[PDB]
Formats: sequence, C-alpha cells, structure tokens
Amino acid sequence: GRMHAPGKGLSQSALPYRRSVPTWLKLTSDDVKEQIYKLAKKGLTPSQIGVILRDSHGVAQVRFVTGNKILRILKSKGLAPDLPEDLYHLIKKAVAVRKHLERNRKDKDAKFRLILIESRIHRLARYYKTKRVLPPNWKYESSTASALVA
Amino acid sequence: VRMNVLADALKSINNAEKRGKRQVLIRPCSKVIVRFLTVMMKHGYIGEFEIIDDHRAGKIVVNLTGRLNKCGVISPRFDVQLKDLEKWQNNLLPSRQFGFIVLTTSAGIMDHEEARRKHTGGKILGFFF
Amino acid sequence: GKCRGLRTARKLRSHRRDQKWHDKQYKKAHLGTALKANPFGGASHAKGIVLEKVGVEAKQPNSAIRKCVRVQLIKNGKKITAFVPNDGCLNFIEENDEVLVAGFGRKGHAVGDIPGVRFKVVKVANVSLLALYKGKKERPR
RNA sequence: GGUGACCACGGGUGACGGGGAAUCAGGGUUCGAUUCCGGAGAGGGAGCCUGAGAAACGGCUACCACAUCCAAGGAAGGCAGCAGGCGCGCAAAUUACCCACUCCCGACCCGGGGAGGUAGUGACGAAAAAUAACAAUACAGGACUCUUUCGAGGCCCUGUAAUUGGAAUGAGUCCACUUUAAAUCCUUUAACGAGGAUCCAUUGGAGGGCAAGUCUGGUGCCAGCAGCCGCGGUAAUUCCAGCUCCAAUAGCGUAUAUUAAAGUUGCUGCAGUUAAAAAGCUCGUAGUUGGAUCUUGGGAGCGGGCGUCCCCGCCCUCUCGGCGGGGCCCGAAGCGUUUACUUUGAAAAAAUUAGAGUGUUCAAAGCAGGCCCGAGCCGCCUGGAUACCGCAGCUAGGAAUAAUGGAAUAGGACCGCGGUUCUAUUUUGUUGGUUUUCGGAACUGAGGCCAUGAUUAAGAGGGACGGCCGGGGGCAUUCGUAUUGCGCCGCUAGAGGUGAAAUUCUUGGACCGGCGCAAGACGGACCAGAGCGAAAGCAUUUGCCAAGAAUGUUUUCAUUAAUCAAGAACGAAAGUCGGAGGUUCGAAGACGAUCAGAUACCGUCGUAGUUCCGACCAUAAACGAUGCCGACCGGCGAUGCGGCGGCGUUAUUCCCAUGACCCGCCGGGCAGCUUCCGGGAAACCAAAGUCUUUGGGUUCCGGGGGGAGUAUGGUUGCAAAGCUGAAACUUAAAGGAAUUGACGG
RNA sequence: AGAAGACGGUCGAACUUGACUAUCUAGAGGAAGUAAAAGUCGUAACAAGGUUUCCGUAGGUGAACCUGCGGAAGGAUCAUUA
Ligand SMILES: [Mg+2]
Ligand SMILES: [Mg+2]
Ligand SMILES: [Mg+2]
Ligand SMILES: [Mg+2]
Ligand SMILES: [Mg+2]
Ligand SMILES: [Mg+2]
Ligand SMILES: [Mg+2]
Ligand SMILES: [Mg+2]
Ligand SMILES: [Mg+2]
Ligand SMILES: [Mg+2]
Ligand SMILES: [Mg+2]
Ligand SMILES: [Mg+2]
Ligand SMILES: [Mg+2]
Ligand SMILES: [Mg+2]
Ligand SMILES: [Mg+2]
Ligand SMILES: [Mg+2]
Ligand SMILES: [Mg+2]
Ligand SMILES: [Mg+2]
Ligand SMILES: [Mg+2]
Ligand SMILES: [Mg+2]
Ligand SMILES: [Mg+2]
Ligand SMILES: [Mg+2]
Ligand SMILES: [Mg+2]
Repeated sequence: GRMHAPGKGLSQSALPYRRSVPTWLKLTSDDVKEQIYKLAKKGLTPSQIGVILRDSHGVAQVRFVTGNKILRILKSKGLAPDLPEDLYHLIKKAVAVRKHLERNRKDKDAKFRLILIESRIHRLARYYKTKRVLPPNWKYESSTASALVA
Repeated sequence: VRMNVLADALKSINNAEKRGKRQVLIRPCSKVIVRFLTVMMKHGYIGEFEIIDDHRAGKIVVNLTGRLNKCGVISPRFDVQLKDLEKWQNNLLPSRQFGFIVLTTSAGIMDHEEARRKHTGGKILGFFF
Repeated sequence: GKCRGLRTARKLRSHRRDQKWHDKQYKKAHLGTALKANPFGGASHAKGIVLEKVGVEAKQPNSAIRKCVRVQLIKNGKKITAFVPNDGCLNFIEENDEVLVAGFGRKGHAVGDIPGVRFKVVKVANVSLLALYKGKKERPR
C-alpha cells in the first residue's frame, strides 16, 4: 500500500522475461551511452532520459542494452547531480507547498500534506545518509530548501 | 508487508488442501520453501511440484495428493535442542505414530526424526501431519 | 494481536506485570491497602474483649436475629462484630471476656444472611465454644 | 566529563543471597527467618588496644537510651549463646545429664568444651501398625444339588443370638538381661494379663454440589442451620434431638497465607461488533519485524544390504616434514570476516531431587553389608554408583537459518621490475680497517594480469512522466429564490396561532396583491446504500494557487519498508476571549395555554449563540459500537474512476478518430444479493474466515457488578474543563444473544 | 627510661537549628457513597412508556429531569415508485 495514503494501487511496469537485445535494435552500447550523455547535458533527469530514449529510439531497457543503469553511466562519466533525483523532486514539492502556505495559511489541508512530504523527505535523506550518498551532516531545513532546490 | 514467505506458502497450501483443489500456486518461491516441500514430498504428503522461473523470485505449483491435514508454520524460529525437541513434538504433532516437525540445522533442512538420528538441533521452521 | 518476535521478551514481561494489576486478587495481595484495612492484620485468629451483645437482622428473604458480639481486639484496639455460631452460645458469652475470633470462611467477606459480619467466635474465657456447647466442660465459676 | 525509555536517579519491600521447598501434562506460580555455603550484627552509633588474623563486644573507651548496687564518696552492665522469666502476641519446649560419640582448643595420649551428644515437653510433620480371629447350631442367599415349585443336605457365603466356646495375642503390671558415660526407650525373655475380649475410636455429615433417611419426636420465618444455592410461618429428608446410615480413621473439623483448579493473566495459551473492551484521525523517533538472490550436481571398495540401502570415504594453505639437503612423513604459524545458533568436552561443593545396590523384621530411612567356621575363618569378599545442575564464561566439530561486511571518483587483488632508509648477526678467526646488495625492513615509480570489479528489478516501496478524475482544500468572483425590514400603490376587518384557545399585530391600514431598495443567512428540486478527504467533513457559476488517489508505463532509485512509547498536525457541535455583523432560528427569560400541579411538551416574543476574522478548548453513539500492513479462501449482477478490446446506433464531414449508448476484459474503490467455505453464544459475518489441526508482522486495550471516571497528586486551560488516575467499603450476580408467553395509549 | 597534662590535626558519637523525604495519626465541621424499609413527592426510563431513546456540550428547574446546538440508531424506517 501507499506510504502516506490509504491506497493500494497495483500499477507497475512488467519487464519481459527476455533480457536479450532485440534484433531490430541497431544502437550499440557506446552509441546509447553518447545519447545519454547529450540528454544529460541538455539537463534531463535519468527517468526522463529513459522515457525519451524508449519512446523515440526504440531501446527497451538501457541496462539490457549497455550492461549498466543510467545513473551508473552518468556517475561513471561524471555528469550526474549530487542530489538524488527523487530527493530533489521531493524538496521541490515541499518548497512549492510551503510557498503556497505562506500566502494561504488557512489551508489546513496544505499544512497536512506539507507534514507528509517533509516526513518522506526526512526518511529518504536518512536512507541516503546510511548509504553515504549524502554527507553525514546533510540536514534538510524549511529555510534552506528554497536555496537548495532551484 | 510480507515478512514470512514460508508462512504464506504454508497457509496457501493449507487453504487449497481444505478446499480440495488438485493444484496450488505459491507466488513467492524460496530455497527454504523448496526444501520444506521436498521433505513433505519425500514423506509423501504432496506430489510433484514445479518451480516456474521468472527472473524475479519464482513461483511454485504443487500437486496436492489429498493426504495433508495441517502444514502450519512456527514463525519465530526458536532455538531447539535435542533435550527439548520432544516437548515440541508433544505440543505440535497429533500423535507419536505420524506427523513431522521440520527444522533447519547446520546439516540441512530436515524433519525431527532425521535430526534426532544424526544428533543435531536447530531452528524449528514448521510442521506437517 | 500480540507480538511474537525473538527479542520481544522485555515487552512481553513488562506487559504481563503491567496487566497483572488489573485483577482483584493480585492487587489485593500486592498493594498492601487490604492488609492495612484488615482488622485482623493478616492473622488467622485474634483475641478480643466483649464490649456488648447485639442482635443483627438477617437479609431480606430470611427473617431471624443473628446473635453477635461487639469485640475490641487486644492488638491495635479495633472494634469488630463477631457472630456467635450455635443455638444458645450467646448465653455462654458475657461481658468483658477474652474471646478468640476467627474469620467467617470467605476471606474478609460477609457470609450468608448476616450483613457486614466477617468474623466468628471460636473460644470464650479461654475455653472452647464447641466444648461449652457440647457440655464437655463447664464455664469456670 | 559520567549515567539514562535497552528504565538512570528516586521511592517501596511484610527483601539477608544461594543450594533448595510446595504445587506437579508441558509451560509456569508461590515460598526459601530455618541446621550447608557466603554476608551482616551483638541495645544504637562511633573510636581503638593487643594480636598473623577483630574496627572483637561472654575486649576496652565515649556518647545516646534503658538499667543494678550504695554507708550517696563511688562502683558495676550488655542472654539476636544453653536453659529460664517478663513483654508482645493466634503463635513455639527442661533454670535436666554428660564430654561416652563427632570434632575443636591447649604447653597437650591425661584437661576443657550448654560446640555437640543424651534424656524431658512435643498430634509441626513423616513411616509402620491394634481395637479381634476361628469352629458348630439355628433362619436367610447362591449356578446351589436330589423328584420336574412343595421337603431335605453330598456343598459355598453373609448377617442376626446364644450355656455358645475354647484357641491366639498384644495394651498394660513387672523379674532379669540388654542399651547407655549413667541411664530411659526399642528389641529379648520369666510371671500375671480378654467375652459387654465395658482393655468401649473419634471427628464431621445424611436436599443438591457430594457418599449417606421422602424414619420418629419437639420448634413453628422463632430458635437456628446454611462456604454457594437455599431450609425454617404446624406431618421440616436442611433447625434441636433419638435411631439408622455415610466419609476418613488414630485421626478429623475450622480460620488464614499460598498452589492446582485458572485457557479467570493466557510464552505455550485468553479476549476487544452486541457481554468488560480498538486511541476521533494521521505523522513520527525509540522499540519490535522485515521480499528473493551467492556450492548445486557428480565420486572409490569398505558401505543405515555397486549389493544403483549406503557405516560412510567428501572424487585450507605453507614451514623444520623429526621416523643447507631421502621418498622411508606427519609438526611449528595464519584463516579465504565477526557473531548468533546447534553438537561435543572440561569446569560446575555436599546435602536435597531422580536413581544403582543392599530384607531397617516391611516401610520412612540409613549407608551399610554378605561368606563360610567341620573352632582356629590364627579372615575372606564387597559397596559407599550414575544422572540432572539453568543463564553467563572456556574448548573442539557443523555452516542450513538470521544479522554483518570485501572492488564504483578503484585509494582494488595478485605476479614481478625500478627507484627509497635502517638493522640481531659473520668467520675477509690476533685485535683494529670490517666488504657485509649480505638476511629482512624503512619509503616510493613505471607495468602485466585479474572473464578485471555494480545479483535481479518484489502482484514491496519512493520518485518521474501521460491522459484523465473527484460536494478534496485555500483565495477571489458570480448567481438564485426565500426570509425580514424599509419606501411607494390598491381594496378591505380582520390577521396570526392551536386539538380548542389565548398572549400578539390591526380603520393610525395589519394580512394580502404589485414594483423597487437594503441586509444577513442558506445553497432546494437535480442528490443516489454515488464521489472525494486521514478523520472531523465537503454541494450556485467562473478564475487562480498548490495538493491527491486510481489507472497507463519494456521510465528511474534499489530495500529506501510495516506498525509504532515519547513528541506532533488536524479535529462536528457546544463553550471562552476580542473585533466585525446581526435576516432567520433560538439555550436563559417573560407571557399565554394545558394540567391536580406543569418550573415542560404547544403558542407569542426573546438574550447569549447561530454568520465572518483572529486566539483558545480537544471533547461526540468522533460508530462500521468492528487497529494497521500482508497472503490465501466461493458465486453473481450492478455502480464510480482509469485503461484495453469488440457487432452495431447516434453527434459532425468528405474519412478516421473523439464524445453519448451497447457487449466484454483488467485494476483500484463505495456497496449489494446468494452460498452447509469457514466461524460464532447466537444475532449474524466472505470477514467477525483460514483458532486445541492453536505462532505472518506490529500498536492500543479488557479481567464479575458497583464505589468511579470518584478522591488525592501532577499537568494543560482565561474559564468551562481535558489528560493521567486509586483505595476503603459494598454485592451474587450484573450483563449478552436468542425462545416462549404476557402486555402496548 | 619515662607518667599526668597541654597545642594542633583527624575520625567522630551526641546535642541544637534548618531543609528534604517516607509512613502513621488526631480534628470542630462539611460533603459524598453504600446498606437498611415498610416513609413522603412525583413518574424520568422499559410499549411510539404516552414529548422515541441515547451521546457530547451549555444553560435552567423541588426531584427525577427540561431545553438549545451537532451527532447515533443501540428506532418506531433496511423499502416509496415519472
Ligand atoms: Mg529485613
Ligand atoms: Mg535463606
Ligand atoms: Mg549461616
Ligand atoms: Mg599470635
Ligand atoms: Mg563483627
Ligand atoms: Mg563492637
Ligand atoms: Mg479403644
Ligand atoms: Mg439430623
Ligand atoms: Mg490455585
Ligand atoms: Mg476471559
Ligand atoms: Mg460494550
Ligand atoms: Mg521507528
Ligand atoms: Mg529473508
Ligand atoms: Mg389572532
Ligand atoms: Mg466548532
Ligand atoms: Mg462575540
Ligand atoms: Mg421566534
Ligand atoms: Mg501486526
Ligand atoms: Mg472490574
Ligand atoms: Mg453549611
Ligand atoms: Mg424523556
Ligand atoms: Mg419518552
Ligand atoms: Mg431494541
């Protein structure tokens, strides 16, 4: 079920059983890698890179094609963001909610959702701290969030 | 969330047996599930079973022979010794004539009679009779 | 339901000792207030001095006068009411006697139709009430 | 600085700790002042001398409290040692004998020992075990038997009364011996010692539980009995008695603590819709619990029989292998993580427990004993086991389960080759110059090689993205009629209200009809067992702000998760404070009715409130009277949202889509019908199922009814109050669901 | 060699004062709760209990209780039609 909702939706992705690259795919590992490099230089998150790549270039799974994941490739070359994408989007959402609240304080619903989003941010940050992705003294603050994101 | 895949497998088998189904599908497969089903198979309480291999945790389809009464689990895997195994036998098994307690020992997953025969204790997994 | 984890024994033990205060027997035996309130003070029997011979009406469905004695206990100086349990033993009882008193049978609770009487007389003037009733021995005149 | 929710600190203890005791399916629950071990104390503290050893008390000093003598100047005390008193109490024994045994002390074979032994009191408790047995007549009973009821005897077994009727024995008197330090007792043995063998068995009961009387006489709701139901108001199976029975028996009753019963504390193993009970809702740290995944298959005769069973052998490395140079061998060092777990071994006082052996006259016990003696047996054979001993610690095997890690900005592993600093020793034996890369350690560069190094992507989760969807929320805006008031116009005596009236408004125009204006509320019908929200809750239009579920996804991260003490956000209505606003309604209040009364129900007004903004409050039958996450277990027809397919109808246009219908499928929802899935006390419930065939994870919470959600303490609040929360005392029921009846304005 | 005694130091009983902390306990009077039973006033709950009942909150009344606001059915409706 959802972490912060009474919902039990099942919508996922069903990866096929065949890890083999399709015969009609002509792009090779280095070509897909350079395509990823130019998309990242355009400034797209790994999720967007995968979506664009699959929707237009016919690649099914970047990992199945190249042997590594999009984030792994970006880390290996050295042009990936220091802030994880999901954390970044979470702080962005919290910043938007707080910006809305400071103008509409009577939105008790918005205050509630802000509490939920902050809890998700802190739990994700705790996980990243234990995995050494974030510095051990990385603290999320309601005042510094707007500077941290955008 | 799902925290005991063996418990879920055993409950699914128990329900299918009580409904009289000829086959049942356990969705998450594990090595402990395979070994537990193997000892049940060797004693004859179930028939052939199949491990469907997806690239995730596989599935299992077991054939029920209709000769299973209860195949429950003991979820906290207690430390059992050869001195207190018989108290577990009395508490769980319906009688001394039949029924089995399965435990994982350093010699492998086995039933209590074989564990006593090779003189070792372990962690109780479940029971079936 | 209840927790079953391999290292939940602290929670299980704490919950047992926390919930054990919720039944009357354990609370009575382990708080001390009942022992303090007990006129016998945790003793099976106790000696006292007869202050007055009184009659107590039985409960509603019955109709009788139960013969009891007001008794001042020689220890801690408390006044209780003790039932004189036979056909004519109130005549054996007189004023200012050293009477041995026991509980009535169900652990500081009223018994039968007698209201608020928790004690009964076993001996009077150091001679057994049963002996006096049976006529085995006479009052020391 | 140190210690704390993994419970510090403080308080209590009717707490000396342990070996152990009681109870005895298993698990446990209580008790251990008490003879063994350890500790402490000698009226309470404190300080010391001597001594190896004392903060000694049958040593000393002082104070505090008790208390002895006195010629009043002084002096002397410490029984929680053995006896014995007082006091306290429900509650516990002789001011006895002896160092004979076991040991101890001493200068010591010789003395001493209230240690200790012996006896006395001793129904704490435990073991054994009398109070009678037999024979023959009668009167019965038996498959009795002889003839097939009638009568008897070739039999067996009870009971009743008798010169029966004479056998047997202790219990007691008591000679002696014996025991013993002296004895007492027991065991022996003379003499007496039994026919109401009156040498006398009791304690509790006879309605039910619970074994035993519908007996007789007294009492008459009294006396009393009765643990609980109950009995007793004139023939009481229940009281008081007589008789007769019943239970246990030299013992039985009673009170009280405690254990089982109690699956009524529930770890095994309880419950939480209605019985007592799940927090109003959500977040969330501790705590607890956490998906799958890494060596499996194959070998040699031994082998639970390649006898295709399988004792089972599995077909880590490097250092002298100790039997400067032999293969004839097995010792020195490290583990290619650290644990948890399991098995083994050591170490675990005795007593107690289980238990081996042993005729104590049997037994409780005890740790003893037995063997042949033809008398020389000038002594032989034995035992005084074993098991258990938790948890923690030590040792050696195993490596399944669970946690833990190794190489991702390579600061990676391994083979060498460079280039860097020191040093036990050398013998380039007269010392001295010493060469010592000598042997290995000091730092660091360029390489080769590793198949060079990232498990998968959970019908786990987070995030991104796409088109939607929704009385979800906030701000602004807009509209609707109604109500009330006002301003005009018209005609009229009523209007309003009720069961009937009345209070009330009215020829000053009330009510009504028409047109405007204003204000404040509220968003009808559409509106549903429909939607959304964590709940509380949410309904005129339009715009803006963020938010959200579900669906779709061959997108991304890769365990990031579930529930949660403490802490926190939101929380109907009412209520409080302040400011706006006040149309309707309307606590309080007034009046009119009604009534026996009517402080009400009804009517006319009407304050606070009801509306908005800000600050509080934190409660509802905040309900589904029903925790959350997860898995499985029937059928059917619908409905809301999303997606995927399909005949056809419709909307436009010249065609597809794309909307409205029609037939399906999938997933997430609010629900409904049905079912002998199953459950449950049932009502009922596809969850309240998968529960004695009892264990998926985790939170809260109940323990007969009252007292009582009370008192007190703390804390929060402006207050009202909220949270946390007993006890004394009282009671044998209170309750739940169903059934039958009776009754119902 | 040495006794009495004295200064200082140190342990430090004991007394006085003050603080804290555990129990126990007296108390004029007040206010509850039980029990007793046969009293008085009414009839609030059980039937639509004669105003459906109950919950929260607030006010009021001799007393049970009444009333306003929101809620529940444990209701006296599982239902009301194009
Ligand atoms: Mg003590
Ligand atoms: Mg002791
Ligand atoms: Mg001792
Ligand atoms: Mg000496
Ligand atoms: Mg001492
Ligand atoms: Mg001393
Ligand atoms: Mg006799
Ligand atoms: Mg009788
Ligand atoms: Mg018990
Ligand atoms: Mg119960
Ligand atoms: Mg209830
Ligand atoms: Mg946590
Ligand atoms: Mg696992
Ligand atoms: Mg009128
Ligand atoms: Mg409100
Ligand atoms: Mg106001
Ligand atoms: Mg009005
Ligand atoms: Mg759980
Ligand atoms: Mg109770
Ligand atoms: Mg007064
Ligand atoms: Mg009423
Ligand atoms: Mg009524
Ligand atoms: Mg009803």
